[PDB]
Amino acid sequence: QTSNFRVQPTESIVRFPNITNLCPFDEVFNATRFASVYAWNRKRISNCVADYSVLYNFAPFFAFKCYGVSPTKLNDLCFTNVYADSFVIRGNEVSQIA
Amino acid sequence: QNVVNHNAQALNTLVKQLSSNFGAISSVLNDILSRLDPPEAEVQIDRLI
Amino acid sequence: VVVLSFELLHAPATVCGPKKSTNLVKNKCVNFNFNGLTGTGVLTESNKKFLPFQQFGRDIADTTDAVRDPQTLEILDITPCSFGGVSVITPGTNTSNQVAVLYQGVNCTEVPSNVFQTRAGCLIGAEYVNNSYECDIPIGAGICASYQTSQSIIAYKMHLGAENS
Amino acid sequence: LITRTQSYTNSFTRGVYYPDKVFRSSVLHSTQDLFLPFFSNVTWFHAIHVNPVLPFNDGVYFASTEKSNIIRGWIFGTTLDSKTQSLLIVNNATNVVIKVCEFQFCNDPFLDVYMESEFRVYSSANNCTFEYVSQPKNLREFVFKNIDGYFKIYSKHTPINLGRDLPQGFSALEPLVDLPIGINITRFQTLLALHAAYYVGYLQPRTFLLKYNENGTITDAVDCALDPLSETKCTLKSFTVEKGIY
Ligand SMILES: *[C@@H]1O[C@H](CO)[C@@H](O[C@@H]2O[C@H](CO)[C@@H](O)[C@H](O)[C@H]2NC(C)=O)[C@H](O)[C@H]1NC(C)=O
Ligand SMILES: *[C@@H]1O[C@H](CO)[C@@H](O)[C@H](O)[C@H]1NC(C)=O
Repeated sequence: QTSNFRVQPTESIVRFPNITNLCPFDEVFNATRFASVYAWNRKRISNCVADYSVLYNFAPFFAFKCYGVSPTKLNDLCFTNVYADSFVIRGNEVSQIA
Repeated sequence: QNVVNHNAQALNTLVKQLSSNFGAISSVLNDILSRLDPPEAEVQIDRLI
Repeated sequence: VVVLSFELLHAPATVCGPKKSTNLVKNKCVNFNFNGLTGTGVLTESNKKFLPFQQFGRDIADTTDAVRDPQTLEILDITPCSFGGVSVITPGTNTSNQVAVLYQGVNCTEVPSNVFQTRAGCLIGAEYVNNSYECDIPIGAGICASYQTSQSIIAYKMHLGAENS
Repeated sequence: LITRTQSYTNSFTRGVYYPDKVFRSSVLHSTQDLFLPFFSNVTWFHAIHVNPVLPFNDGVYFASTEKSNIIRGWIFGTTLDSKTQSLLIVNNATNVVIKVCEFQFCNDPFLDVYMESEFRVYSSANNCTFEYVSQPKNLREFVFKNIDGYFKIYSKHTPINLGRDLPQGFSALEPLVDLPIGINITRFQTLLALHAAYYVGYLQPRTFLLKYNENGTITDAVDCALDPLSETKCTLKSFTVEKGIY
């Protein structure tokens, strides 16, 4: 008795249930009018599936910065809840939001 | 019949020790590889070994 | 301006990203991950019938042997992939450098020339004659091997002894 | 105005539920979980309208045999005040609504029927965290449990004959729903609809030996800590024992 033999795997399979019940990011990014800074809005988002890729349709061009997280590995994480604060400021006060 | 039973029993025991933490984080080894860093993984692997 | 705040509180995580799934392949030795259940083997069609809330099946030894596919709600049997011992049979280097190989406990069709299927396993490199002799090199389940005429490794059935009446 | 009166009765080996989601075939399996012990003393309540709250600890077994439309749901909480979160469940002929909020519950709540109004159950709602909507003689049994921030409900409906409630026999409760609420539960109450009797028992840590048939259904069980005879069956891992000393 000299050797041992085992066949090796050749492929990888991952199976998960269907994707549905998407989070309402479209309502926040596209609406009638954004709130007024002193009186801003806070929306609580929970119990849904969030895909941070459809964002680019609603024009996040001028600025996109992410503290504490990574813009790519966002949908790879799970959180208890997420908030969305939206308002309107002048084009020169954006630097103050940090 | 007795002889046969004895042999069978032994085999089952040898299987059941596989699904045991043995004082480690978990019995599954691949999870210990995935979650943990090489410094702390070695002691767990040695413990299971 | 939109500001997003991510919170990890002490509660079950109910906001996650999408989890993509690949296709389903059968009759192959593959690694699989069914809804968090990770393993490897061969997936075949099952005849079992789970209850509507049950997701996978375990054996008497507490090993997973069946699984339900999350998208199409069918049952699949999980089977371990082939493994075994490899033994080498020789006439002795004083006689020849030819050898035969035994694969213990596998079919000759499972990814292993004269090939022969026995009860012990798959035998490669030997010729299976009929007429019997005394056992020379035991193989198992009544099969023995020898070096006979030109000269080659042959396999045969064990012969108990001369008939008398 | 509702008045409640208590009496006592016997469990008779009821309250068994599937603890896992694993299919098993013709196997005896030993588990350790929160169960209702065999032959225990459970409380029988008679509510009449011509009601203090109940404690919640390590889960509750609830049973009823009313001809429906009288009992509608339950209230779960820890203070039943505006300063703590509370869970509310109401059933109608069409749907089931589960909500966790910061309620200001009234003493002796009930549903008013004239349209079904909820101005006699609470006064304010305040912050609401989780909401869920789904689908809605005879004996109906429920098991309520709360572990690691998950609220689990098991249920079963059984057509019963004779005139005895909680009859003799075996029936296992399938999982009904699991809710990720992550709140604290210490007390609970029952809701009535006005234009009732029920059974309450408490769960305890316990080890059981369950029997699965070839179709994957639980058919019988053994409680280890009941009798010396039932402990031998669990050391031997078998439902029959032969003559001797163990
Ligand atoms: C997940 O989505 C797939 C389609 O992408 C569903 O498969 C279809 O299901 C419908 C159900 O009405 C059938 O009529 C189709 O014939 C199916 N098509 C295929 C290609 O399978 C699947 O049912 C969804 N998952 C669940 C659990 O419903
Ligand atoms: C045994 O003899 C038969 C002839 O009847 C032959 O067909 C068979 O191959 C023989 N077995 C061997 C050679 O192992």
